[PDB]
Amino acid sequence: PIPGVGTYDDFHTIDWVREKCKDRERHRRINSKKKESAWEMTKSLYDAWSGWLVVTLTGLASGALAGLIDIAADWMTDLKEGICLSALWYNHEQCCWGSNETTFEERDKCPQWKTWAELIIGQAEGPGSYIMNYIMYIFWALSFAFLAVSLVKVFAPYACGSGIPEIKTILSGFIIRGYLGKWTLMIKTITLVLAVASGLSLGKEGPLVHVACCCGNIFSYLFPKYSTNEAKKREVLSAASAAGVSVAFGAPIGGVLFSLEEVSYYFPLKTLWRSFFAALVAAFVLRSINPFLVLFYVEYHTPWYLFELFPFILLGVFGGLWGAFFIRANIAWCRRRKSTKFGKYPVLEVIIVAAITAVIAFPNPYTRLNTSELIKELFTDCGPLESSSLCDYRNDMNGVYSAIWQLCLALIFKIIMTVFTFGIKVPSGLFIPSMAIGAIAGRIVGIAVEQLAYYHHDWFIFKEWCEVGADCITPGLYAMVGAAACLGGVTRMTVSLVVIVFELTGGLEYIVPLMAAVMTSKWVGDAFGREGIYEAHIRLNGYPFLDAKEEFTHTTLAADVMRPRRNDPPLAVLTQDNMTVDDIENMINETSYNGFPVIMSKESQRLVGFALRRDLTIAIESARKKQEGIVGSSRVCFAQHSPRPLKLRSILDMSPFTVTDHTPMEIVVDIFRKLGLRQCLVTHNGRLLGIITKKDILRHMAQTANQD
Amino acid sequence: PIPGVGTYDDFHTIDWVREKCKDRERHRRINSKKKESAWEMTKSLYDAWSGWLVVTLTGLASGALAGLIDIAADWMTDLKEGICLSALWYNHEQCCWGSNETTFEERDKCPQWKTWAELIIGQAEGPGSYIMNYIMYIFWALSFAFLAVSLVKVFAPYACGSGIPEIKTILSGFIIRGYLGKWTLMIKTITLVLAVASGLSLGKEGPLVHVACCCGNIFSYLFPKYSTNEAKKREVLSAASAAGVSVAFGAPIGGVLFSLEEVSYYFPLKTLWRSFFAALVAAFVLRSINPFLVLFYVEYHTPWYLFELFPFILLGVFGGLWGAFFIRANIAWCRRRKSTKFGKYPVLEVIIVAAITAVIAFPNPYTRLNTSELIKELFTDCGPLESSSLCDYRNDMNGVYSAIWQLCLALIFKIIMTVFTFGIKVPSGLFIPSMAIGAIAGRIVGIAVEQLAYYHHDWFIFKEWCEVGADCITPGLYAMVGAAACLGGVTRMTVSLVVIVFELTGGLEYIVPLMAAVMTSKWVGDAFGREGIYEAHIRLNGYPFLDAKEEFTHTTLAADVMRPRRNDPPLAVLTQDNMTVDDIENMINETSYNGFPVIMSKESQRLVGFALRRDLTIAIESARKKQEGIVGSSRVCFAQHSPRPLKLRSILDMSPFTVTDHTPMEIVVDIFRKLGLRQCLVTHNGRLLGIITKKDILRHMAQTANQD
Amino acid sequence: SSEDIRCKCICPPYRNISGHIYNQNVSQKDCNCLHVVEPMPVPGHDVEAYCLLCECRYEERSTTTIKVIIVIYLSVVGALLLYMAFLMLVDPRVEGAQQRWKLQVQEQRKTVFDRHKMLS
Amino acid sequence: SSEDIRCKCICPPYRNISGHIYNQNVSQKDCNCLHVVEPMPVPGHDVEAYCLLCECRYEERSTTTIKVIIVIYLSVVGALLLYMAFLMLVDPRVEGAQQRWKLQVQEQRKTVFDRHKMLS
Ligand SMILES: CC(C)CCC[C@@H](C)[C@H]1CC[C@H]2[C@@H]3CC=C4C[C@@H](O)CC[C@]4(C)[C@H]3CC[C@]12C
Ligand SMILES: CC(C)CCC[C@@H](C)[C@H]1CC[C@H]2[C@@H]3CC=C4C[C@@H](O)CC[C@]4(C)[C@H]3CC[C@]12C
Ligand SMILES: CC(C)CCC[C@@H](C)[C@H]1CC[C@H]2[C@@H]3CC=C4C[C@@H](O)CC[C@]4(C)[C@H]3CC[C@]12C
Ligand SMILES: CC(C)CCC[C@@H](C)[C@H]1CC[C@H]2[C@@H]3CC=C4C[C@@H](O)CC[C@]4(C)[C@H]3CC[C@]12C
Ligand SMILES: [Cl-]
Ligand SMILES: [Cl-]
Ligand SMILES: [Cl-]
Ligand SMILES: [Cl-]
Repeated sequence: PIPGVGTYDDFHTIDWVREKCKDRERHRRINSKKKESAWEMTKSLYDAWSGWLVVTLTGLASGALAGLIDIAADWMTDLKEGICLSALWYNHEQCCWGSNETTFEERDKCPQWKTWAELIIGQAEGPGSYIMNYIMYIFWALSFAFLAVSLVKVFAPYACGSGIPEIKTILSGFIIRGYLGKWTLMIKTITLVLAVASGLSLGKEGPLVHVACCCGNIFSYLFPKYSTNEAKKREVLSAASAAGVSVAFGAPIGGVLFSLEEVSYYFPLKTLWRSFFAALVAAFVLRSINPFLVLFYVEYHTPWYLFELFPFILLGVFGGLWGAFFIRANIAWCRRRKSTKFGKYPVLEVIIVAAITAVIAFPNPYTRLNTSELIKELFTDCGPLESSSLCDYRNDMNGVYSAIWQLCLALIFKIIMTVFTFGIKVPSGLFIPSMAIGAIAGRIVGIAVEQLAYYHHDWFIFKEWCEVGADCITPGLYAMVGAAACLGGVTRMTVSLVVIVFELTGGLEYIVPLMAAVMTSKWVGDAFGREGIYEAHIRLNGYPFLDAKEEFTHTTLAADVMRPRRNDPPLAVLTQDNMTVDDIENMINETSYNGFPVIMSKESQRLVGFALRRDLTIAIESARKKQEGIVGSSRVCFAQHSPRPLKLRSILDMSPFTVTDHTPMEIVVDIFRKLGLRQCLVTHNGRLLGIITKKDILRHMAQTANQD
Repeated sequence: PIPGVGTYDDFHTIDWVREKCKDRERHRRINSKKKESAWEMTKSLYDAWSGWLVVTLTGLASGALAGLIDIAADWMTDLKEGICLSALWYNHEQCCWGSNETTFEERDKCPQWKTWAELIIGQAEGPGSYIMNYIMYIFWALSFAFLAVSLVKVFAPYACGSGIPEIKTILSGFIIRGYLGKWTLMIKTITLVLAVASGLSLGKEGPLVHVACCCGNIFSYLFPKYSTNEAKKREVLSAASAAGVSVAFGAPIGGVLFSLEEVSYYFPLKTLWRSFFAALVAAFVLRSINPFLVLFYVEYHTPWYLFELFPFILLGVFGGLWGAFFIRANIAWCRRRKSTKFGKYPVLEVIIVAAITAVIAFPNPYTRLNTSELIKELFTDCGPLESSSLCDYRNDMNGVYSAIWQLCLALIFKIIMTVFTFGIKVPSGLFIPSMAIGAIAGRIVGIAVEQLAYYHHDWFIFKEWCEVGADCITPGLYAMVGAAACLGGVTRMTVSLVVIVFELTGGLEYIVPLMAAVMTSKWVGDAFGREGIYEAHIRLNGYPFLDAKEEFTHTTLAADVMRPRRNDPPLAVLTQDNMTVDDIENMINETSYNGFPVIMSKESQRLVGFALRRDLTIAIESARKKQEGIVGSSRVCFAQHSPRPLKLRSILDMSPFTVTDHTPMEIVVDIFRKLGLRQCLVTHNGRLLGIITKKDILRHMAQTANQD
Repeated sequence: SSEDIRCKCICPPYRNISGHIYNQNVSQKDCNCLHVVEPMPVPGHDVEAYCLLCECRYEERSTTTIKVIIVIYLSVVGALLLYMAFLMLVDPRVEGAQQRWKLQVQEQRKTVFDRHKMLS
Repeated sequence: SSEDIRCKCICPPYRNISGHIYNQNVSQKDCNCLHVVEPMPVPGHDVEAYCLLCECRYEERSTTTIKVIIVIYLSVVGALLLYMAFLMLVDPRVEGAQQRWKLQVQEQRKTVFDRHKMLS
């Protein structure tokens, strides 16, 4: 065929049927030449193993990048607190790792690590030291945020945000050139570490998926099968997303489930195993780099009791209640950024948000602590070996009020800041903030339950289930349940979320609680809206995304969505013969239609095929270059084989999808979703009457939603 | 509409589009009446929660039945060995559970449990005692097999076989009335225990899915939404299958993955969480009954080393090599049962197979031991606490030859007997025999590797990876890898299998080995055929199953598959008007067509709709009963509103799927698979030319396969 | 119940004394090496080492559950066998369902055993 | 390396003596309560009780991996900053791709920041 045929412009949807046709044609061509020569056999073998090789490379790259990002973020987050002069490349934990000056009260206290006050003022303690630590923390947060936003803006503007919504749109057939490119990969890799160091209310777990999605895309250029076909490239992208989730949470099964449930519009059977293998390889790479078998390991000796489900369900009620609120809040803010004037100053907005976050976080120990480290601490149980402040009250009698107040203040601060942090022009993840909020809520609930059980053990439930004066209630489990509930409420993921939490915890004994909590949260979220945060952002950005939930009215019919309608003039049509190249070029230039139907005759209106505008222009230009005399006067004939008429039957889709005008849109939407059609041709009495494009369906659904 | 419209005959495929249309119409009707009255609101609330209630009931029933089946099978399997006179209801382990006469050498030795020789002959040891034990074991196996086969034949002979192939066919839209009924449920529940007790080379894990699939079906009759719609019922069946796998292996995540990957042709997003919840509930029920947190718990202290992957891959080579062989062997036998004369004597065949199995199994201790118990023993590591014969050699120096010979004999016996056992007319599972074969192979490989490492520690690989004179090699892990490889080779499941094995083991540190082994096995199996054992049995039974793997030739077009063709007369067509009821009845009786197209006129051949034969006859009979004077002379008009003509527009599909004759079958198959169409109407120039039914596609694919 | 619970340990062969087993009915807090093993062959200085070498586990079983499950399964099997015998010997809205099921099972039994090929 | 490995352990407060920490660089076999704790405050009869109460762990870290990752990340960040400075100050087949990417980045920067709305 003519070079460039079958390609698409930026910000356009792909035709899955045509992609499958091209893939099958290429497979036939490759397999036909296998017997021709040994080199052809080797090429065919490479083509067969192209999927395995690309998934392996994507997993390796994702694991390496995740390990590097984690290590760099851990190293930089402690630069705000102080510096290790002896080894500038060691964070607070690593600098104090091998020091014998440690103390039981302070595990990370050793003379090697010097706080900024000691570096400049020269005193480790005192009002001046505290003031200088405050100022240096603020300055470092501002510097990191400014560097991240500047790098995002200058080099890869697409690196901002989690990227899960855009990945969801892309995997549905949308095209965003440069989103999954090398520049975006590098810039997001650097800026994720920078933003996590800045201390903003965001995470690097969810965004890592984008990183993975980038790597595979790049690797898709090393294999012609996946470089030339968009559907195969999107399958590779789904595998990359699974690997990214796996490295983010160390949950290969959870990553595969997330890919299947959230981001993959189409998930063939082979993609399941390919994604699983890629995720496993990436997890192996991370385990061979980062450790220096679970991240949020927990040890709840007491098995969870049945009555504890009731508090857990309560956490679910919270998890949804915040979730929906966030969806109502963040979007309300994000839309404002797209409508008000503060969106014209992204760098200033990021700097101000970082300033506020650091200023309000430094005074409170929980907020100052890293969000991932805060979740780690909240997930641990209280015991004689531990010396966390949260457990102080337990050691005092068995201040609880002070700890509860601090936790509540941290929860309020994180809830308020996550709304203003998500959507800014830096790589921002929603998993870590939501998990931290839910963990704080669950820790508070568990502390309350423990206090009730200890002080009121006379109650029949506690006495029967719990031995008097026993540590049956584990606040760590409550924090885990709260984190899972909040994540489910904000994202609405149900099975992938539970499996990811279980893998990131390693505890299979708490599957039933988590699930239940998640369920509750989801339902509560669905009470205030069935759209998740990612889907809400997709709608806000106006991406052409079609979801199974969206449905049309029963009365609506195909005739009500046909493009020609009444006011619009007759839809562009190409005659089979007796038509000049100049006419085709003029029609292409005049109209923005993605494609044009072809009819036997203007009066007959008997359908022949569909000619895409891009293919039309590419073929016309290539024919003009190759063959002399094509000056626009030569006629163009689409019929099967002096003027040397141009032959355009190759670029013609001889089997355009056709539906009847009386067919309800209820079935048209189902056809579009299942088959991934880009356009359908509504016919009546065997002739062409109109065209219904995926854009028309999306516009109708958006209008109906706006009316609501 | 007329009562009975929308139903299907036995052994027919459902139209998924029509089922979705009916479901949406019912949803509209239910939601429209919500404001009418409070009782309507309660009915709507019940309808909304119908899915949750049905999945909960299915999970509870599946868990209870799985626990009962497991306990009964465990109790009966030991009846062959002996009896506990003091408590006839205790197996060998339970009878000796609280006895102080136990010994270190014999854990299950106590005077309460009396072997049949002691009961009759009166001596626990001696040639006469051994002979009598042999005879009684054979007699009990024969009695159990005869009772199982007789119960299957008399009451619910659909209970034979695993049921996974038939479940796969049903979930694709096929209808088998009575397969998932109450009689089948009860008979399979009893006969699974009976067959497992008989000692035949089969399992009760895979077949349990059928049990679950039955329960939900019954519960689907308690909810109108799922009782009236076939697609919703099949979603409930998918959830039931997930719960069944979960109870079989204690793997709710594994059960969901198996449902998604193997048995569910269509798996909506909601079905994922519904199946997960049902599986979790069923696992909870099983954990609340059977224990009296993992079944095949293992303790491999030494972490798996990288070089151990190479032996594991070898096991994969075995796993596939046997797998394909089994697919080539069992089918070759099964086809013979359908072609030779020994299939006319199912009871005799079952009795003979049980006789041979018991006779050859009793002499060898491993074969005599229960297959599940054999897998349990093989999965354990060797240590000072254990006293298994397999580890005797390790205690002797650190007879290995005797243990290896016994394991090889057991492997050969199981491999030979599984071919002749699968397919007989009793509930037979393939998971347990395949896992046992793979476990024996892996145990042999691990013993060989341990011997090589200990005797030849000078090798650089062993010396570097393993400390000299250390128990780095764990034969239990090798047995687990071999079992996983064999199961993957025989079933070709990739991710669901790995997750099921991990959950049934509880060890997350061995995900990478298992996966790799599975991959190898699958590839090796794919080298000798891409069809699994379940798909092979589906093809052997001739069920109308369409798979994504099957594809047509490029040259093939729709015109080559249209029903009318050339030799066949013109396809039946109904005129819009000027047509009598007698003509319609005569056409219905004469032709076996599932449906008839409707044209405006015979000459015009302008399509109007599609009238299903069942709906046609039901409507005609109902109209005759309701309205007097319909004696066949009255004309039938399908057009929109003295003879009182019958109105049949309600039963007419006003939007029958239409394709062009030039459209390649490559796209027709994709449309049929994605949309689950039951028929398509091939048209040319806007008129009706032919009909392509799913039966035609299946027949063409079967013919092409037969030619190969 | 005394039957439901037990506590037993297994000791691997230590020096001269071979491995041994000891079981008794006690509570969890009583279940330990020193209490369960009485007398203990090992000498005074090796008593503690023997305790580490040995492993005592406290277990509980639900005898009532196994009882009930076995009883109900046996009753169901006996009822099924009696009904089968009645069908083959005695027989030659509930009744209507019974005869409809009889016809259905006859037809589907013909499909399964007689032919094995119910292709549609 | 002495930096890569350590063995440290933590004892909770026992009676009068409060909880304490002790770390030292030894191999796995040496890492134990008696060896690590020197001297041990607890009296003779309570020495073993203190050892059970205390928890000792041997750990190993890959300092080289952290070093290399930090160095490469810092070098990449510095190179990116220098290239940015060159772009804003100095600038006012590889080259062709460079200007094509410059036009592309101008476009996407206009799209993401100036408007925030690329609806297609
Ligand atoms: C083209 C892309 C996919 C290649 C990416 C290769 C990456 C994954 C490779 C390059 C260098 C590798 C590392 C090199 C050395 C070691 C030390 C060893 O004790 C564990 C593995 C580990 C930590 C490797 C992990 C994988 C690694 C990071
Ligand atoms: C209509 C169908 C779905 C109902 C099925 C209900 C089943 C699942 C119910 C009925 C009786 C129940 C059991 C009754 C008593 C006990 C003892 C308790 O210590 C643990 C739960 C356990 C073991 C229950 C498990 C669930 C159970 C088996
Ligand atoms: C097909 C299945 C369900 C039938 C199971 C019934 C079994 C358990 C029955 C059948 C025959 C029975 C035996 C028949 C006779 C005796 C002698 C008596 O002094 C003690 C019980 C004893 C030893 C019985 C034990 C239980 C027994 C083995
Ligand atoms: C944006 C990111 C990547 C930049 C990171 C650079 C950091 C690590 C640099 C910037 C300024 C540096 C400090 C500048 C001056 C001194 C004084 C010297 O006697 C010891 C090192 C010390 C204390 C440096 C430590 C490292 C330091 C904090
Ligand atoms: Cl995140
Ligand atoms: Cl995110
Ligand atoms: Cl099985
Ligand atoms: Cl099976």
